[PDB]
Amino acid sequence: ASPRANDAPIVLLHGFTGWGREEMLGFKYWGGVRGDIEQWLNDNGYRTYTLAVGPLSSNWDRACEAYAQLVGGTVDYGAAHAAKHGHARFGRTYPGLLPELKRGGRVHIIAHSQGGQTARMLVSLLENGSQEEREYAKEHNVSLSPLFEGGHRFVLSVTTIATPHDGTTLVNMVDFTDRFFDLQKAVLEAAAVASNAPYTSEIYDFKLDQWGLRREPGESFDHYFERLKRSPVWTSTDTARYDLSVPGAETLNRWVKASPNTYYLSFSTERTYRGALTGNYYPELGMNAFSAIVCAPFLGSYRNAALGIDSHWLGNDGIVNTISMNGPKRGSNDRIVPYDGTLKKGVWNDMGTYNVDHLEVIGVDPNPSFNIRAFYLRLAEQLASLRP
Ligand SMILES: [Ca+2]
Ligand SMILES: [Zn+2]
Repeated sequence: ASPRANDAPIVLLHGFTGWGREEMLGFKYWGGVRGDIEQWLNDNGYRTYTLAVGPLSSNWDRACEAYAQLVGGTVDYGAAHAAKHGHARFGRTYPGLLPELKRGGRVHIIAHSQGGQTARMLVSLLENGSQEEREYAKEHNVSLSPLFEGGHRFVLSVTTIATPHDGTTLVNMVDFTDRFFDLQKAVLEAAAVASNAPYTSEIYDFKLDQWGLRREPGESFDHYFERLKRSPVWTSTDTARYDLSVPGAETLNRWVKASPNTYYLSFSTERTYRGALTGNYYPELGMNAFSAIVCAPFLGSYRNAALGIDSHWLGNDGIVNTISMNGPKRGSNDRIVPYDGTLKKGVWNDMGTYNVDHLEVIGVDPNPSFNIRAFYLRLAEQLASLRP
């Protein structure tokens, strides 16, 4: 007897990896080899859509891209921001998935991994806009996107799954630059295997129009990734790379605060066991191969006393430190409350820690012990019970 109190639609938002439903030959980021999560939700009475923003781009850019995809229009990164980092101010044009948001409509956002930071930033911007963009618009007499005006609050809830709210120490790996792109390649091969196709036939658009970056005809991904490593999308502070780091996440937390008008839910993940003598953390059986061999070992043993990255930071889901996921803590004043049966707004409702890794939670990597269908159907039911 679920007391559904709202019929607000749901939009899915990926992390530093992710593509649209028309990409990767149909292999879904949200569902992977387990199925199509969006389809399951729609079939069960929950109108759901999928967003696709720049995977390697800054959370700010993604938020601007997300805004346009929701209400329609040309992406506007902000005159001040664009002049500050040296990339185009305008991007792609979208028809808009939910134009009714500009007229009283509300929406639920479910985000995975880095997508959780993006969702939080979208809310902050919608509610307060941006002074820097406002003040700059005056001085130079240029148009201003409504996103930076503030005063728009059509987001009802934000749910984050395995989000590095306080960053991830993976960024500190000595060869992180090459390892990060090997991860991108690992996902391409996983999709390619699932579809019985050569990974060279995959379609994966990184949406780097603002930087003038695009894979050239005939150019392989391997060659494209090499160009990316030396580009602003990897060497500037306006990148996912920077926002993923512990200090970048903290900088993010200083201004991106929880709105008192929206419900925040967070899900933590873990797939490692503790070593009795060493005290370090190791990958459990079943963790996707790339993480188990390349990432988890480092995540489960890297410490940094100067920054308080201690033994409580070693548990992880193969990509992000478990302690970073339940809510913003570093440089933040947001309140985190353990789920006690009732969801509260303006605070982070810690929904618990689940025994699944970073990719198993979205279905890209198998795990028969994880009833992924029930997990998401139960989440949708909870979001549908929230009163506006
Ligand atoms: Ca697995
Ligand atoms: Zn930017």
